[PDB]
Amino acid sequence: PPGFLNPQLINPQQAPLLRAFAEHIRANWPQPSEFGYGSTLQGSANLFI
Amino acid sequence: HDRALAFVGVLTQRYPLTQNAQRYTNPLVLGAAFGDFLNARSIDIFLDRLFYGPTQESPITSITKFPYQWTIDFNVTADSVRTPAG
Repeated sequence: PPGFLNPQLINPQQAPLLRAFAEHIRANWPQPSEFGYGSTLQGSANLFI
Repeated sequence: HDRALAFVGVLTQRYPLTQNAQRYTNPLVLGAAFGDFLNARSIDIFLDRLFYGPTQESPITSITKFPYQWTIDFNVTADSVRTPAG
């Protein structure tokens, strides 16, 4: 939904809970990260990453 | 005379005059809101949308931003508004 893509499309006075929920999701959903593994003395076997 | 004064009080309890005198009222919303008021029916839903910027949209298109049945006598779709004639 475009409103989910951009929460500003939801009027606060008309749909307060939904607007807050979207902003909550967009603000608190965790950020992915990465880390190494294995040993450089061996092949990697990774395809994309 | 009683209802007129009471309706003024509601309109001024929200939207203090000194911050809103320049704004333009939507005639459609105003008519519906006033009509419900003296029909002894709550009008809170309308007060949120009493104004509109005439340089940016029409009194119709300003309403079609909220395409759903506002109340039993005021139904607005994505392109149209239905209401009994006064």
